[PDB]
Amino acid sequence: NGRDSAAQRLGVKRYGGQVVKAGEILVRQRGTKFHPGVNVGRGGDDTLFAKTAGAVEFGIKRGRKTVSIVG
Amino acid sequence: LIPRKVKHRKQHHPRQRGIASGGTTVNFGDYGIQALEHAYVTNRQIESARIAINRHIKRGGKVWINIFPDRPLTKKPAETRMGSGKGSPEWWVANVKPGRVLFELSYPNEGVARAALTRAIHKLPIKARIITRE
Amino acid sequence: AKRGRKKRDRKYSKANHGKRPN
Amino acid sequence: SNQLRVTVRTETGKGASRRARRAGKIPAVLYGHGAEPQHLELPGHDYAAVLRHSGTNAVLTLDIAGKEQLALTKALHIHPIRRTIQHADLLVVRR
Amino acid sequence: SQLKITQVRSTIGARWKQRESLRTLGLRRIRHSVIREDNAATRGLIAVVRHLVEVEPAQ
RNA sequence: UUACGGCGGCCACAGCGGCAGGGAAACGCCCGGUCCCAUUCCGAACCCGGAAGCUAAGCCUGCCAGCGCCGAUGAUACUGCCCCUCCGGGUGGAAAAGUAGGACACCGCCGAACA
RNA sequence: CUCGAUGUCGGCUCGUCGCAUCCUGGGGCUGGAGCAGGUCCCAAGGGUUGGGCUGUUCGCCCAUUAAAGCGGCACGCGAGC
RNA sequence: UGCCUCCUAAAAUGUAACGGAGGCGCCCAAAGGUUCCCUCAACCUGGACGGCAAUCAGGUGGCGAGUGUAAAUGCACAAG
RNA sequence: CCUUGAAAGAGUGCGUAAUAGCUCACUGGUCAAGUGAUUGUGCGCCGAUAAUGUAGCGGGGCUCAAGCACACCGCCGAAGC
RNA sequence: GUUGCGUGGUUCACCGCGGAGGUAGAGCUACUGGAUGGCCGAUGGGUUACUGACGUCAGCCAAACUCCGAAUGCCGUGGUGUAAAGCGUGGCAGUGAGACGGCGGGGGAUAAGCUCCGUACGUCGAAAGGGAAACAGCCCAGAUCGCCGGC
Ligand SMILES: [Mg+2]
Ligand SMILES: [Mg+2]
Ligand SMILES: [Mg+2]
Ligand SMILES: [Mg+2]
Ligand SMILES: [Mg+2]
Ligand SMILES: [Mg+2]
Ligand SMILES: [Mg+2]
Ligand SMILES: [Mg+2]
Ligand SMILES: [Mg+2]
Ligand SMILES: [Mg+2]
Ligand SMILES: [Mg+2]
Ligand SMILES: [Mg+2]
Ligand SMILES: [Mg+2]
Ligand SMILES: [Mg+2]
Ligand SMILES: [Mg+2]
Ligand SMILES: [Mg+2]
Ligand SMILES: [Mg+2]
Ligand SMILES: [Mg+2]
Ligand SMILES: [Mg+2]
Ligand SMILES: [Mg+2]
Ligand SMILES: [Mg+2]
Ligand SMILES: [Mg+2]
Ligand SMILES: [Mg+2]
Ligand SMILES: [Mg+2]
Ligand SMILES: [Mg+2]
Ligand SMILES: [Mg+2]
Ligand SMILES: [Mg+2]
Ligand SMILES: [Mg+2]
Ligand SMILES: [Mg+2]
Ligand SMILES: [Mg+2]
Ligand SMILES: [Mg+2]
Ligand SMILES: [Mg+2]
Ligand SMILES: [Mg+2]
Ligand SMILES: [Mg+2]
Ligand SMILES: [Mg+2]
Ligand SMILES: [Mg+2]
Ligand SMILES: [Mg+2]
Ligand SMILES: [Mg+2]
Ligand SMILES: [Mg+2]
Ligand SMILES: [Mg+2]
Ligand SMILES: [Mg+2]
Ligand SMILES: [Mg+2]
Ligand SMILES: [Mg+2]
Ligand SMILES: [Mg+2]
Ligand SMILES: [Mg+2]
Ligand SMILES: [Mg+2]
Ligand SMILES: [Mg+2]
Ligand SMILES: [Mg+2]
Ligand SMILES: [Mg+2]
Ligand SMILES: [Mg+2]
Ligand SMILES: [Mg+2]
Repeated sequence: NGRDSAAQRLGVKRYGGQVVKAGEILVRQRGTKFHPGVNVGRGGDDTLFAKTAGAVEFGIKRGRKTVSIVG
Repeated sequence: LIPRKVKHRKQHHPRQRGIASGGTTVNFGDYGIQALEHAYVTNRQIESARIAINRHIKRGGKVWINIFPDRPLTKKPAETRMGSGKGSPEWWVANVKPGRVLFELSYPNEGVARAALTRAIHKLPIKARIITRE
Repeated sequence: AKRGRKKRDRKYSKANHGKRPN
Repeated sequence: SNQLRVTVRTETGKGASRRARRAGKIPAVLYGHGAEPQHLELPGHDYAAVLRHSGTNAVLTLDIAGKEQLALTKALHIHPIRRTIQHADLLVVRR
Repeated sequence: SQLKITQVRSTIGARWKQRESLRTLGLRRIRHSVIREDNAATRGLIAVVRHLVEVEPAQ
């Protein structure tokens, strides 16, 4: 015993209603715990960045929790 | 009374707080023993109480044990300094909260049943009373 | 044994409000 | 048969329930076919005696402070330690 | 609808939110008094510091 | 506007299942593999030319709490902050489970017969 | 706590205290006939040996005795040996 | 003794122990890119070898299979 | 298991090795007002038990409370105001 | 921490609004495991009184179980309040052995005046004064100086 790995600082970075700039990282995660919505890319490691300036919006898309940007 | 298998040999001690929310009434027999204090009842204590009830009734009746000691407790070797790895399991213990019914009994004679239940209670490390099925 | 017991028991007082150092 | 003197609960909640139980009453609710619940207060000793004498399914011809309407006990909440009644679930019955 | 708030207990040993709520209410020391308009925010502050103050409806 | 064919919204209170009724246009079932296209073999599928027959199925309409789903109020668990020596209490939040109940979906656009 | 020092076993000498009593004193019960016991209760006034072996404490043994008690005091006591 | 995953860790992040469990010092020229198509495991019934379990057929089955490799988070809309 | 049925055991407890004896479970009338069981509780009793000297209220003393619970009325009290 | 120069309410508190959660609890025929008593009976046993699988009927358990799921805490935003908040950039630091107490945990025997973490938790450290007999860390309360004033 005794081994461990570094804490990866995962989780939501910007919450609902926050004003963000284009390219802002919104959610660091493993896999698609959240799913990209309108104006939201994914990133090579499920990073859920913002493709446009606007406000964050969490929603539901038939089972999947989604994060979207409204302009 | 020992489990056939456990997924985690070394576990944290069960938390001793609150009142039991499940198994608070007699369900199998018509007489029971209800706990009034928290404790870690061991398989040795359970066996002692069961043998006491059985060897007082000596015939007839049914006894149910609605608790199982499936939580392990560890102990380090006797002569060792502090903190060189967690100790190996030594005891098997059941987490008992107040209101939990420990034993269930049915017998034609109320007096003999009550005497046997009292004999059982005096072997346990708790204050326990005798409750009926109304 | 008795020393520790008697020293610990006197935190039960109106003035200390049930707590005391050590 | 089993007459009960109940009153409408003026206040409901944790503190109100504790105060009523200390004063010696039993909080309860009344629902059923009318699709409308009411909060009533049941005196403890007499209701318990009725339950002991006439069983759980005993028809309770309890009357509201101003009105009369018999009902039935749906469920009771019993403290594991005190083995007394904390709450009662009364269901209206259309005879 | 004004409330009169008087500081009764001390700030020593109080927690951060309680000290800051007392400062926001404007009470400096024990037996000091202020007059405040009664509304949701004022009642929230009074709720946070209820044990350190006594409140009576003075006009 | 009636009731049909699509496209969507929503993703079970909408699902699964059972019971009945329909083939105007349509949607399908269906006839063959000559042409495009295809089978890790098969025109089964896909694709191609059609309407000999039909609602038996899909599909649509209505009725079913059956399985499944939603679900109070009250009470309790738990809990922030105070009181308090623990016991417990005040004050503010408040479940899960269970019960009463709900429910065999709802909403928008286009097209055909009818309007 | 003590590292700009608190001397560590056993023995000798001198003690003092507790009682969870070894003898002597007073009792209950007894699977106590008597003599002797067992067990339990009260009781700390006094008393509680000399040697062999071992650095020893401890322990075994010899000969007695009414008896050869158990512990605390820096495992009492080296500015006393 | 460096790196990765979980619990401890107290519903943001972070959080110790000579605390409790495991992995890595690679692999793949396709196991990469793109286009198109498909749905598994298990169970039931029937069928030479063939039997509990080989391939075949028909039902039931919404994820209980699978993912190159530990675990976690994901993926049936498939990332299979 | 039944039976003279006043009432009632091939036995309730010491007790004979056995047979006996011993009381009791039950009834008749004598007397005449309450008698038992059990539950939750407030405050109390035991269990209780080390070594310099009372030494587990800080002391004197306290139940004629100066102890405990509830309600109420004054006052004292800091370098706080 | 202090101080110079910039900025000026951006800090913090309460109220409202928009958000993510998987702890407490609870539940488990919602999974992975453990587990009590019946019914049925899979296999094994010499026609089976012996093991009694799977389901099912009731009752249960779990830091590395979750169909669920708080209270708090956290992010943003609009108001209200509040002098000695906050932010940037320079000069000069000290500190990097902490202690006890409350609550939540690990190690330990759920012992330690034991040890290791968390806690816009407190006090001491660096805090005098009153209370607790005495009594760093407990309760009350933060000493500018004087008074033979009061609460
Ligand atoms: Mg990690
Ligand atoms: Mg990559
Ligand atoms: Mg439970
Ligand atoms: Mg006991
Ligand atoms: Mg037609
Ligand atoms: Mg064909
Ligand atoms: Mg058809
Ligand atoms: Mg048809
Ligand atoms: Mg509710
Ligand atoms: Mg529910
Ligand atoms: Mg349905
Ligand atoms: Mg030294
Ligand atoms: Mg030196
Ligand atoms: Mg010196
Ligand atoms: Mg001596
Ligand atoms: Mg004595
Ligand atoms: Mg003799
Ligand atoms: Mg004697
Ligand atoms: Mg003596
Ligand atoms: Mg004398
Ligand atoms: Mg010495
Ligand atoms: Mg010398
Ligand atoms: Mg000396
Ligand atoms: Mg010496
Ligand atoms: Mg000296
Ligand atoms: Mg964590
Ligand atoms: Mg976390
Ligand atoms: Mg390794
Ligand atoms: Mg690939
Ligand atoms: Mg390819
Ligand atoms: Mg693939
Ligand atoms: Mg004493
Ligand atoms: Mg002053
Ligand atoms: Mg929330
Ligand atoms: Mg978790
Ligand atoms: Mg739990
Ligand atoms: Mg389960
Ligand atoms: Mg959990
Ligand atoms: Mg947290
Ligand atoms: Mg600076
Ligand atoms: Mg260092
Ligand atoms: Mg350090
Ligand atoms: Mg702790
Ligand atoms: Mg600890
Ligand atoms: Mg320490
Ligand atoms: Mg702490
Ligand atoms: Mg210092
Ligand atoms: Mg001080
Ligand atoms: Mg300070
Ligand atoms: Mg002081
Ligand atoms: Mg005064």
